[PDB]
Amino acid sequence: PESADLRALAKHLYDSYIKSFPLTKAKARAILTGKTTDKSPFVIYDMNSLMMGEDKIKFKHITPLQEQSKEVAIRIFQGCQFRSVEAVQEITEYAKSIPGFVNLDLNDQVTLLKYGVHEIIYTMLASLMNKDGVLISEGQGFMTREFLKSLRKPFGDFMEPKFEFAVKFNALELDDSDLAIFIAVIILSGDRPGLLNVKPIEDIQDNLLQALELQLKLNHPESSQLFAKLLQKMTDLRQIVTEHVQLLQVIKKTETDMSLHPLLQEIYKDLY
Amino acid sequence: TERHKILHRLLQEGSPS
Ligand SMILES: COc1ccc(-c2c(C(=O)NS(=O)(=O)c3ccccc3)n(Cc3cccc(C(F)(F)F)c3)c3ccccc23)cc1
Ligand SMILES: COc1ccc(-c2c(C(=O)NS(=O)(=O)c3ccccc3)n(Cc3cccc(C(F)(F)F)c3)c3ccccc23)cc1
Repeated sequence: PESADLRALAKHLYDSYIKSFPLTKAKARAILTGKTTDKSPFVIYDMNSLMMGEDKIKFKHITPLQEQSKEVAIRIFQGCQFRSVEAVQEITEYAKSIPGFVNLDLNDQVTLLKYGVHEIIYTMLASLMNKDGVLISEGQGFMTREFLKSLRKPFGDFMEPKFEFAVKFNALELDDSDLAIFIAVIILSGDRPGLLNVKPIEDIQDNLLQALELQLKLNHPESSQLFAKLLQKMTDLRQIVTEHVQLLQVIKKTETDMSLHPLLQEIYKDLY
Repeated sequence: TERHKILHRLLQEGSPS
């Protein structure tokens, strides 16, 4: 194609992205930055403030999922992994809206999400982070980087990579419009392990890449290399996920008490 | 269906309820 159709694609995708993902990057940035009206996240920066915070958010999950009885490094990890599960569900509903996705072989639909969801989650996490911490509870609280950096032993070394990633990624100044298509392009990757019919996936992705190229031209006319930088980010995100999987599977042997939601167990099962 | 029972159910036409 062809301008009006690539623009109607970009628009379809943004409209779905807003229906699928509760806290947009625009609203997260408004929060992190100061503004809105609608005024000002609770901060977690020590044990006392963590416990004050947990009392604001606990109604959110049924009683067992609070894991009261676990040391805090593990509750925080359990809380992220459960928020990640909620992410997979939003991404799945997002993916279903990508023209052509639901007409793919169902087994391929599963493979695209299996291999896609972690890279997407890293991209979403970046919209919630600045140099100083991370928005939590759908933007209602803010956990400082230093607090997370002070968790015991294994855990306290492991957020800092998320932070350095986000800082470089957020320096691209992508808007939700850009992110909607960037995300759709990651999902429709034709080179995931075990795909049955690669061609119809590449064919959709080709349309998506043309919509993304047009979107960045229009929305970032002052950055001619931005498309290329974004494709490079997709490679970075693969390598980051690789690292993460390999780490999980060496840490989890030490950290009895660490448990994966079964949705994530199926995801990690043959995942590289 | 797999193997990826949950994911397969999420992929069902529908919409969470
Ligand atoms: C207790 O400290 C934490 C807590 C969470 C993480 C962390 C991590 C994290 O796992 N990073 S990590 O370096 O690979 C790591 C692995 C194993 C134990 C601790 C840390 N991730 C990535 C991610 C994406 C999808 C699914 C998951 C999992 F299922 F494993 F939870 C994790 C995050 C994504 C969002 C927010 C936080 C994270 C790292 C350290
Ligand atoms: C009190 O225990 C908590 C409180 C907050 C969080 C928490 C959270 C947070 O939002 N979690 S939360 O939904 O409020 C939650 C709290 C307690 C149990 C389950 C869920 N986040 C944001 C986050 C984590 C993983 C995935 C994403 C997304 F996919 F959108 F990108 C966003 C964190 C990020 C880094 C470190 C901690 C978190 C985790 C545990």
